[PDB]
Amino acid sequence: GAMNSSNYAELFNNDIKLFVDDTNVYRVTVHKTFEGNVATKAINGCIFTLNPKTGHLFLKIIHTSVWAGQKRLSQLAKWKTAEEVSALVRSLPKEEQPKQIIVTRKAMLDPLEVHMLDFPNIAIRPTELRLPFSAAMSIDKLSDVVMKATEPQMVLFNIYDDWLDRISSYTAFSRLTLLLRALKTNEESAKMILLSDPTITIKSYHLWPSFTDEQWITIESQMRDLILTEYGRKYNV
Amino acid sequence: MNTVPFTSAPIEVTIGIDQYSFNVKENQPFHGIKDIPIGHVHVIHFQHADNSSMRYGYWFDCRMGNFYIQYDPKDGLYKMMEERDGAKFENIVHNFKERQMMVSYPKIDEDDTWYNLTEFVQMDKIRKIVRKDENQFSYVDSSMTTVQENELSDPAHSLNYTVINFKSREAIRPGHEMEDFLDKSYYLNTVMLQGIFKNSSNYFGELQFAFLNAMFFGNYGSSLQWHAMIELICSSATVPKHMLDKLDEILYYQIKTLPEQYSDILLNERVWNICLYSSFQKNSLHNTEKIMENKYPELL
Ligand SMILES: CCN(CC)C(=O)c1ccc(B(O)O)cc1
Repeated sequence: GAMNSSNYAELFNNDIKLFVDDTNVYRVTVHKTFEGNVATKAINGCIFTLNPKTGHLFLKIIHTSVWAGQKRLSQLAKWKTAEEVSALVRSLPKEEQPKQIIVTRKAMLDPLEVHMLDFPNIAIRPTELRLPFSAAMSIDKLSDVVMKATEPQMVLFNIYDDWLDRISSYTAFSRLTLLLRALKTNEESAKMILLSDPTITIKSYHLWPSFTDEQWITIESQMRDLILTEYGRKYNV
Repeated sequence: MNTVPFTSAPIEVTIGIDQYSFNVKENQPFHGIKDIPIGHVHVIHFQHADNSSMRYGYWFDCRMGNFYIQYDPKDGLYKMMEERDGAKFENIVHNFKERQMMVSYPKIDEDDTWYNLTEFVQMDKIRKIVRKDENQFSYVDSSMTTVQENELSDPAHSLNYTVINFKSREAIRPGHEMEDFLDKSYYLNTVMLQGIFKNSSNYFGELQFAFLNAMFFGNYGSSLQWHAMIELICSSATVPKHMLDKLDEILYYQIKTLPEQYSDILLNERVWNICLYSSFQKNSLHNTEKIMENKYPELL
């Protein structure tokens, strides 16, 4: 059924699965027209597809040309997401097809179910977890590839870099979600924390700096402090 | 006018004939129903006084044979049988009539209700939904499941309604997923009407039969089918103008006939609010919307 805190370790078993987040597929800036009305201008977006066990991020880049002459774009964006996820499953061999796809927003259930009718054995599930994947566009190299794209494209990032060599995927996912929650809550401060020290330098192939085990403990603590700080600022606590 | 004689009435029972009903007391001198209008299918149905479990009954057309009812004390129910000896049958009926042992089908001359509820229902099509080929009449009861329900248990005893499933490969063309899911016109017009039913009359006949089995037997799967067939039309942007006007009339008479006190179990709030207020046809069912808003405004 749905995915929540009780069956949480299922995310890290050996049944291949992906998280699909559509919150950055259809992105707009709102502005005033010369006549004083309001209009939107689309900008490039992306589909965030993550294998939580391996850390691979299969980012589809959604180029603004896909919206040209279309209506009801917020609704279309859900069906375009489902179409692209189905097409990635279709491309893969039988032994790489995911046994489950977990959508971060319930509005994706029917579009994905309908596009995946050919795959009755793949479970399409919602989640009770509030995951901060919308902040993926705060990771500089992901935002750069999306905004520079001149055409549709799907680009591989490794959101756990080489962490799996040293930690389990349960721990890696916890670290990712803490980093993304912090970037969502106060992006400037989170990036300040991540980059303050110019000597542990985020390597050319990396998103996340090459922190030692001890430095990650310190970073993770500083991110918790940022989240707690912002919570206090928000609610006057 | 035709007759369905009863051998006897050994157990106390509420007997329905189409939209009418009456009580028969244990061993009361009751020998059946006369003056049944020729030209329509009919249903004669039963609910035992001592065990309201199992409503059951029989769909029949008096033009297709001479039918009577006889209680079976072994299987414990009133059974429909056909009499092949026509002279015997006429002779029995005439005696019961002369002794005034029969209730009269109480049709008011002004009243077209039964016609309006069965306009498209034909005995030949009932016998394809209800499979028992050795009889000319069809038994239905409150517990019989539909073929679709059995996909989700005896098949000889199923209601073989046409399966409707909005998230099925039959409903959705590869490459037209959003289009076909948000606008059911393909499923309705090409798959169902051209492909399976052939015409809108056969579609409406199954819809009307499903409603009547839901109402008269409390058959849950029939209620599901009735709502599915309504939603399929209302959720299609492209429906022939004559189908919409006829659907409005069909539904009007169904809502008009429904017992007010069964409204809570026979009407799906989601389906009706979607159909009347959100669907493509939200403005095409004026008569139905008017009776629904005046009779069942709670549901909405
Ligand atoms: C569903 C997309 N794919 C295929 C690219 C995966 O999720 C995947 C499957 C298996 C491995 B593995 O080496 O165990 C890594 C990644």
